[PDB]
Amino acid sequence: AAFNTQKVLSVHHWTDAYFTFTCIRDESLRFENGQFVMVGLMADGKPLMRAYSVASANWEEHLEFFSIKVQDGPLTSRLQHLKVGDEVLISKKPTGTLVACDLNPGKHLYLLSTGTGIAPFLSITKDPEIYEQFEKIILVHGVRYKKDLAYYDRFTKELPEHEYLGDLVKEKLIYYPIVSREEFEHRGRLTDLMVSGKLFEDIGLPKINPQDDRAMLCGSPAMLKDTCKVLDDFGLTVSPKTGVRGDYLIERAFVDQ
Ligand SMILES: Cc1cc2nc3c(=O)[nH]c(=O)nc-3n(C[C@H](O)[C@H](O)[C@H](O)COP(=O)(O)OP(=O)(O)OC[C@H]3O[C@@H](n4cnc5c(N)ncnc54)[C@H](O)[C@@H]3O)c2cc1C
Ligand SMILES: NC(=O)c1ccc[n+]([C@@H]2O[C@H](COP(=O)([O-])OP(=O)(O)OC[C@H]3O[C@@H](n4cnc5c(N)ncnc54)[C@H](OP(=O)(O)O)[C@@H]3O)[C@@H](O)[C@H]2O)c1
Ligand SMILES: [Mg+2]
Repeated sequence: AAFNTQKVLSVHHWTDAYFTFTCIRDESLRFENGQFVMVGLMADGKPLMRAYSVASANWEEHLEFFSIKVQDGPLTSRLQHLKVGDEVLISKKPTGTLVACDLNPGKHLYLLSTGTGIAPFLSITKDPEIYEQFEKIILVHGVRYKKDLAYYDRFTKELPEHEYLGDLVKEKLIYYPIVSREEFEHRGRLTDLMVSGKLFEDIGLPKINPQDDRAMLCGSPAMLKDTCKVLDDFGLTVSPKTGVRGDYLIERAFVDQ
C-alpha cells in the first residue's frame, strides 16, 4: 500500500555510470514538476527504495528516471540490470523543494546542476508554465567528460522542435553544458565559471542580481555549498523552507557516505 509495482518500458545506458529508464505511471500519481518520489526493487523479499527525482513531466503518460550506477551501491548495483518488462517499485507521495511556485518573480531562471542532478530539470524544462514565468531559462549541466552529457541531443536539437513545447523552448531555453576533465568550450566547474564572469559572457546575459535572477540548484552536497556561497555573494536569498519563497531553491542530488 506504500508503493505501486510498474513495468519497465525502456532502458538506455549513456555511460558506465549513467542510465535512463521509463516505466508505466499509475493513474493516481499526480506530481509537480521538479518533485521526487521513492524508486526501488524487491530485494531479499523486501522493498529496496531510494529517493529519485521524477525526470518526466507531469503531462507525460509514462515515468522517466535518470540514474547513477554504483557497483557496490545497494539499489543501483541491482537497478543497473533492469530490462524492458521488469518490475520497479514507485512510491505515492511526491515531495521536494524544487518547485517553481516557491520562487520570487524574476527575469532569468538558472537551473544549476551537476551529474545526475539534471534529473529534476529534465522535468522542469518540459513544464510549459515555467516559460511564461521567465524571459530566459538557463540549464547549466556540469559533468566530467563530454560522454557524460546525457540528453545533449535533447537540449541541442529535439526540445526546441518539440511538438508540444518547442514554441516555448526555442527562444527562451539556453543550454549551457560544462565539461570539467577534457577540452570543451565551457571548461571546469559551474561555480568558477559563474564567479569568473565567463558563464554570463558566453550566454550574453548580465551578471546575476537580486532583482532579476532566480535559480534552482541540484547537485552534490559540496556543489550546493559552493554554489550557495556564489549566489549569496551575488546578493540572492535562499528559500528557508519548502513552501516559503526565496530567490533560489536547493536540493541535494545525493547524500555523501
Ligand atoms: C532528494 C534526492 C533525490 C535523488 N534523486 C536521484 C536521481 O534522480 N537519480 C539518482 O541517480 N540518484 C538520486 N538520488 C540518490 C539516490 O537516492 C540513491 O543514493 C541512488 O539511487 C544510489 O543508491 P545506492 O543504494 O545504489 O547507493 P548509495 O548507498 O545510496 O550511495 C553509494 C555511494 O554513491 C554516491 N551516490 C549515490 N547516488 C549518487 C548520484 N546520483 N550521483 C553521484 N553519487 C551518488 C553516494 O554519495 C555514496 O558515496 C537522490 C537523492 C536525494 C536525497
Ligand atoms: N570516471 C568518469 O568518467 C565518471 C563520470 C561520471 C560519473 N562517474 C562516477 O559516478 C559517481 C558520481 O560522479 P559524477 O561525475 O556523476 O559526480 P561528481 O563527482 O559530483 O562530478 C560531476 C561534476 O561536478 C563537478 N563538481 C564536483 N564538485 C563540485 C563542486 N564543489 N562545485 C561545482 N562542481 C563540482 C565535477 O568536476 P570535477 O571534475 O572538478 O570533479 C564534475 O564536472 C562517482 O563514483 C564517479 O566515479 C565517473
Ligand atoms: Mg499530475
